[PDB]
Amino acid sequence: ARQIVLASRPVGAPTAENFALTQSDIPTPAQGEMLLRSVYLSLDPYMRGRMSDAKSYAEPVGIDEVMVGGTVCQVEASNHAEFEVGEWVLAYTGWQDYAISDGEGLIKLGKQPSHPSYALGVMGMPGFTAYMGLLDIGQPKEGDTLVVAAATGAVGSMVGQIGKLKGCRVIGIAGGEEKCQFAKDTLGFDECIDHKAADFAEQLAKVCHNGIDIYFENVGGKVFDAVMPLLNTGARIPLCGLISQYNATSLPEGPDRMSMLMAQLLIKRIKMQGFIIFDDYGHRYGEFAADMTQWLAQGKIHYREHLVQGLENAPDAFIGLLEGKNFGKMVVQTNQP
Ligand SMILES: NC(=O)C1=CN([C@@H]2O[C@H](COP(=O)(O)OP(=O)(O)OC[C@H]3O[C@@H](n4cnc5c(N)ncnc54)[C@H](OP(=O)(O)O)[C@@H]3O)[C@@H](O)[C@H]2O)C=CC1
Repeated sequence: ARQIVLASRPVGAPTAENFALTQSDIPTPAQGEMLLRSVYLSLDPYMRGRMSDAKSYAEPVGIDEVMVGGTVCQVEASNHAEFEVGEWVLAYTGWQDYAISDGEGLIKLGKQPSHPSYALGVMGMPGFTAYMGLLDIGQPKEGDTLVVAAATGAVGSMVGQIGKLKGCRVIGIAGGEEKCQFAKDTLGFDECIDHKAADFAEQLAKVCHNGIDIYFENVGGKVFDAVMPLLNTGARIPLCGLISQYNATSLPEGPDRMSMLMAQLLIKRIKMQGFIIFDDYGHRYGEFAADMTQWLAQGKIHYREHLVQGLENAPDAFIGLLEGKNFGKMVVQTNQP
């Protein structure tokens, strides 16, 4: 197997120097285990945090160890378990060609699943994140105003479309005119505001004439600063991500606003709740899968995928992913099936 290992921990934004490409002898499938060969590899913003050694919900990637991530693989070794040579499976083998496994995969067998790569997006972790965060924490009611940034991304597009079918007025936030116009034309968003526009806060306040009832937080920073004075009484904030600060080297200057945010949550009676989808939500995944399969069949969910070819290109893609260079859920094709 070839491999993308972490050469050095990045300073600010990650560079191509922080990664390295290396071959390794990948055999020993053994008895009781299996050898998986990857076809697709997901790239996700959380991986940035895994490059830094700051105290976090998970262990950082060790120097010269494989970079982590969910993959869609095929079995190529006779598993002694209940999986055959050919069964497609959603695994977590990282940025490499081969790995050895023995639970807990998810059979998409195979070897003829319809859209196996969808297991990394709309039917996988990002769609599940959007589903759970919006429905269980945001708890949308008819007439609620829903605002989400990174609106054409893996999680944001799903948040917006689910909110639309749940009776929300959905205000998107994205970077650049093309993404906002795609969010309106194809994803069904009522509005979509360019956060790169100089008068972004004023545009947001203008289209949010009735306030914000749910803010699905994906970005933080300037976007949340513009959102705060528009929050309604009883608003809900599913705290999903804060990508605007993933490359931050220090805290912003100026006076400490922590007590200010706490006073706002108190005065406006707001629920702000962080969540990590990788926690045990096994009791909800079946409901999510049934609902999302139905909504996809009904034509209420458009899933945009950004497929880039070549595992050797996986670093650069990831870097671009952090700057909004992606259009949709970023996936790298590592091998032909
Ligand atoms: N809590 C959980 O368990 C999970 C959390 N997440 C979080 O959800 C968020 C998005 O996930 P995903 O949809 O996969 O990523 P995307 O597929 O949305 O791509 C990331 C997007 O972030 C946006 N972005 C990056 N920097 C900035 C910035 N400084 N200001 C505004 N927007 C920015 C860009 O969209 P644009 O071009 O519009 O700026 C970029 O395309 C991330 O924060 C991620 O960490 C993801 C999965 C699960």
